[PDB]
Amino acid sequence: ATFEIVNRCSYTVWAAASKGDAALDAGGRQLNSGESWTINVEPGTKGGKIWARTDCYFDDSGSGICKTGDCGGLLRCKRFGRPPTTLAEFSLNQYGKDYIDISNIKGFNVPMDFSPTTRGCRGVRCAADIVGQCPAKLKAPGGGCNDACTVFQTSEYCCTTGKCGPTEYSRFFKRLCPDAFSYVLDKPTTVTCPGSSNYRVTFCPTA
Repeated sequence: ATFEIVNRCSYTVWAAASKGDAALDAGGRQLNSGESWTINVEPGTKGGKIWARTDCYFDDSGSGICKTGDCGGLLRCKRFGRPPTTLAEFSLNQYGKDYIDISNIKGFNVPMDFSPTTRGCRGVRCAADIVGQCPAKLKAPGGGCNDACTVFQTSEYCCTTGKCGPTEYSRFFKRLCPDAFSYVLDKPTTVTCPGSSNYRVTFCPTA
């Protein structure tokens, strides 16, 4: 499957692609404003994620730090990134179908559009100014808007027991982005696509 990752932001982002225990394709790359990076994702990939990292510094060997979405200081991600991270999530070729979504469960850093480039389904988007409107207690100093589980570490926010409800914090993410998961047990906003679809992830799809 092909994923074109486009940075429409006015600032540089460091794209990352992982399935949690391994990089997807190169796993990461710098994207200046307007740049596109095309990756190949193996059919059958389950639990794949793409996100943007901001304010990164890497040396000649691909080791450094990012203010948002840092994946253990590597340019090439093998693991998931440190919150806040808006997430493009996907599971491919799952009994003949692909499943995609955008999640705010790990917070928000960059607005994003996640759409198929092939026929058979619609795209998902979370493009509201979540950072600008972020409740005071969820504001991340490094940038971005943290989810309540990351900040407070409670069974209610983290849905530890699988018995949680919406909260004042999850309702804020849901209000600004109704098409993204706001908490673990949120009503699914997953989009079903034909198996083997191709996609585009656009950072800052509107501005």
